[PDB]
Amino acid sequence: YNGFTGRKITSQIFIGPTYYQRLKHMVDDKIHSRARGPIQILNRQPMEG
Amino acid sequence: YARPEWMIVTVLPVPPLSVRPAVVMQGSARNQDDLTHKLADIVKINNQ
RNA sequence: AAGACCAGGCU
Repeated sequence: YNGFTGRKITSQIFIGPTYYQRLKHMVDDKIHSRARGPIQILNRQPMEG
Repeated sequence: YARPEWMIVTVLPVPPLSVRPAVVMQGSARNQDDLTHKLADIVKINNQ
């Protein structure tokens, strides 16, 4: 049944329990932004990493 | 612009400190760049 | 500080 309106769904959906894994990769460890931060010593260019 | 005898090294240029910056380490010592060490060897052997 | 090696991810 549709969660929003309560109407039945015309197609019949395949459902069941399946074993799922959470992986090490998370967005909080990958999100990054830069604006006039640290400057490399030799090239006077933005840092790496 | 280019004369053949200028292709033989008589005067060796020394790059500024910007080209071969010293490595700051905790304020206790500087480590020196490969260019600086090679220039040190060259100066030692030239003096000898 | 910087250099090196290694491991993993997205095509």
